[PDB]
Amino acid sequence: FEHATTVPNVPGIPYKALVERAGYAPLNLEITVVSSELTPSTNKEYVTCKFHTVIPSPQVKCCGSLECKASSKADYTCRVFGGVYPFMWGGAQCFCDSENTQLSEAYVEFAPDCTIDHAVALKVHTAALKVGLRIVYGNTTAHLDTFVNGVTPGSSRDLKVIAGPISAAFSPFDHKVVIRKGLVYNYDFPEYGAMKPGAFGDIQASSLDATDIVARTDIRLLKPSVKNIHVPYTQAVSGYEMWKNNSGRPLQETAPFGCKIEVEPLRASNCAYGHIPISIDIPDAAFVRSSESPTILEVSCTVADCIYSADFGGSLTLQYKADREGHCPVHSHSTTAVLKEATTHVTATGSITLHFSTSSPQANFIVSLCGKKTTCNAECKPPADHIIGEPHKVDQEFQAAVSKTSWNWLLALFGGASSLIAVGLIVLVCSSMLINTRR
Amino acid sequence: FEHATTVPNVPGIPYKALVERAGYAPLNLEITVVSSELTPSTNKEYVTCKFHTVIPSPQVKCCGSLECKASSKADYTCRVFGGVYPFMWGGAQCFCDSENTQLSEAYVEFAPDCTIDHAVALKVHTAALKVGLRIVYGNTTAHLDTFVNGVTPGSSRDLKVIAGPISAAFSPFDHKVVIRKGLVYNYDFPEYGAMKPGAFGDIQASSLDATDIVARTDIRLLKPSVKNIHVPYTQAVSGYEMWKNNSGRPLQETAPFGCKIEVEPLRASNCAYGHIPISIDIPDAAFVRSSESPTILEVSCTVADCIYSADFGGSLTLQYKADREGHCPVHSHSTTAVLKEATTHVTATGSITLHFSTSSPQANFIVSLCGKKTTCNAECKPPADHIIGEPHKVDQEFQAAVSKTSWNWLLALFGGASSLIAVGLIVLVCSSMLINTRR
Amino acid sequence: RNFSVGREGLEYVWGNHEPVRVWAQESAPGDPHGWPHEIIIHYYHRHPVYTVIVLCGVALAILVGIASSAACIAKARRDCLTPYALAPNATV
Repeated sequence: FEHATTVPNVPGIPYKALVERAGYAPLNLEITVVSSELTPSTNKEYVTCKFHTVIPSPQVKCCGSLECKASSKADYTCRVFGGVYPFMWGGAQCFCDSENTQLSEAYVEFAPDCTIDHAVALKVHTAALKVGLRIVYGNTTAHLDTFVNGVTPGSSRDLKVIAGPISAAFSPFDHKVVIRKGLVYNYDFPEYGAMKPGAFGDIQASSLDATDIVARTDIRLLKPSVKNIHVPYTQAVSGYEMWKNNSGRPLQETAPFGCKIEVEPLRASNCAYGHIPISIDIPDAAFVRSSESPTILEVSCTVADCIYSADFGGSLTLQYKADREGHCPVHSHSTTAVLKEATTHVTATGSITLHFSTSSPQANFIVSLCGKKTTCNAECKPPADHIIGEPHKVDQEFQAAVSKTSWNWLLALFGGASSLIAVGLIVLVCSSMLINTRR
Repeated sequence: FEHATTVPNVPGIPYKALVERAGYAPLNLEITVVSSELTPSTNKEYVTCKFHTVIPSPQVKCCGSLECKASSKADYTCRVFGGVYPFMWGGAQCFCDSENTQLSEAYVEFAPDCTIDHAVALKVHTAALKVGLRIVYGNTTAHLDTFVNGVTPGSSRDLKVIAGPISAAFSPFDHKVVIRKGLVYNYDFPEYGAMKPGAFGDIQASSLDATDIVARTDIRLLKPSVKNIHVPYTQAVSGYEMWKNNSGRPLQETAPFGCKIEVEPLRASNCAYGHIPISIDIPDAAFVRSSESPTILEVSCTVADCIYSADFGGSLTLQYKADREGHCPVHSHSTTAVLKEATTHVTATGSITLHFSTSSPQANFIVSLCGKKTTCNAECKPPADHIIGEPHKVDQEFQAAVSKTSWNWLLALFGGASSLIAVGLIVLVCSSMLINTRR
Repeated sequence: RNFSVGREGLEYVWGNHEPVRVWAQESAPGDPHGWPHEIIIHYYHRHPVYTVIVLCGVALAILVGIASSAACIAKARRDCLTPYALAPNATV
């Protein structure tokens, strides 16, 4: 037999539901998302890092021409200059007094440290949320992992868990991101081949070991304007490093919904957003016939003092009368309240005390024991502590957040107003009747 | 001098423009897409192929109980049977005939031939076009490859060019595509970890040799029911093989716009779709002040026997009066027609023979010989050649597809229709005035 | 085998040969410079729907022009005659 329920997409929170297998005694079902793994689809665009300018040893044909031929190196920008008459440490270094042409060369490659200091830009799209589930139900507990696409069954043991799609489409990563040393930054990096001199993407390649390097750096070579041989040149400050100095802060401190961003592969861990549809086929052998389980003839709810808060600040008690001892399930059918306990070893007769949490000051919810239903009605107070170390175990509905008394006052004031317009209609009728009754 | 023009995205088609930079003698500019490589954001999901089922040497416990265990192998499935008493060629293989238990084990792995026959599921979010452009300007000729995005500067040492973005949002590939033996098919393949028994993606893994293979095959084991030791099993037919047998035609034979699809990497090529916004920085060393170029005082168009066709069915002799002999560029400014040649040697006086193609039924196109402009006009005939193996060199537009000699007829018809009611209105207004003014 | 192809052209692959590409001219019956009916037939074979919509629009505009002009002129003449149709012995 299969069951299905929506589940709040919040990590660590144990969601709880009751499966009402018809003639079988109900069974508790706590759905607990151990962790979430929103994996974006990604492709490497290019590797980049601090370009290491390489100016190869100059070439000189002291009495003739030199070709300014092309080469495949990144931003290969060689130029030829005459009258160089360069001096080396040993002295003059050319055949001719005047017609000495000199070839100056410059290109760039990844610095040696780039093997670690590099960053990779990646386009990312259509992120799919993976999740780790731990399911506990009756005397049985199981753990599972599933891609929440609404199609794949991440089945394990006997649980035919199927999950998704996500109630809201979301990704923390924008379609352009850059990964560095495990950090990541959303950044509209320039496209492959779009190297801009002095900005991120100054030098680019498909792999850091690759010779297929393309770059733009505004490298320009000046005349050897000194007697000592030299190759004076200038260029834009490594755009990669310039970016680093002003990169903005990473997504680990910018991703919403508290999702902790992680790399290798780039993925978002523990995201908390929307809700997860869940369906679970369970082997009927996990349930029991209603005659085998105990069942309660009579039950009533008396709520103790309670606090509406993220934690189990509420406490309630139930008197019960049962046919026999055994583990009855206990659950709240109302969405605005969840019980801490999920099972009770019911006696033939007695009472149980249960802890619960609620977001509505009106503790107005229907508790169930062994499938029987009991209404609870109490006024919870606000907690004395403004901030606590635990997320709210339940959402809130504004229609449910109005207190029984505040709701009565509102409906009494609008009732008054509506009674005055009703009196209006009454008198507007009777004013016609005054004429028509004695015409 | 920087110049920019739109260019029809068609490979091999000669597109021609004249850079009328009036401070210098006009220069011919012919731009032709020599090739294109529409290369989308290909990312691997999983490899797949005909899974080789492995039913390993079964386990038996001649006098004891056996248990099933979980395993990392894909779709790993086990069953246990008692009272099995299996035989082998030597005879009975156990001493007990009652509690003798047999563990049957089955799982899957990629067949050895999958190293070649493997299919791979590729997701492709969008294509970043890259076009190889051949450029000729003046006496010079050049080639360069530019990513069509309108941002990256492609360079040919001399020329620099920026092209893109393509006006059309075209992509031949669907979001989901699968490669096979260099063939490719757009297909609704299931995501990683999602497997449908007997359909494409029955077995899936990140690599053809990855140990973390995952699969679903509905493999189920029957009870061993014969003397000879056996592990009778049944399964869904391989979903990969089934898909292959009903794969439909590959995208190589289905992409529109004449796109040719290639593998390694997956790429579209020669796609004739939309137009390319192109801008070019023709080096000023390529021009001369108008005074240094030959120039003509008078020019005249003698178009005759022109045939509007994809090939150069139009031809004319262009008579001219010129200042000096030399080469002069020639171009058809109006997009409705394109000349075959772009420059010709010119004398001090004579006529130049020319050829052209047009889609309009008449030669009503503006033509210029290196400066001065004239408009041709003669009517062009359609050829009997309904089909030819050469692509059209001009679009067709309803702004001028109607012949002027027939358009004048349509205008005369609307003239009659409108003039009738015009006369009617005039006569009504006149009579209205007569009733009040000549009364 | 019959295959349609327009100005965009068509590619056919046969056997293991290289693909063959072909493109269609706007070749059709009639003549875009001939008699008006030769014009209409030529454009019809070039673009049936556009030719039909153009010819029907022209014919309808002509019919509306005729009907409206006749109504205008005959009504104006009728009301112009009206004073003389009424008045006997008046200027005919």
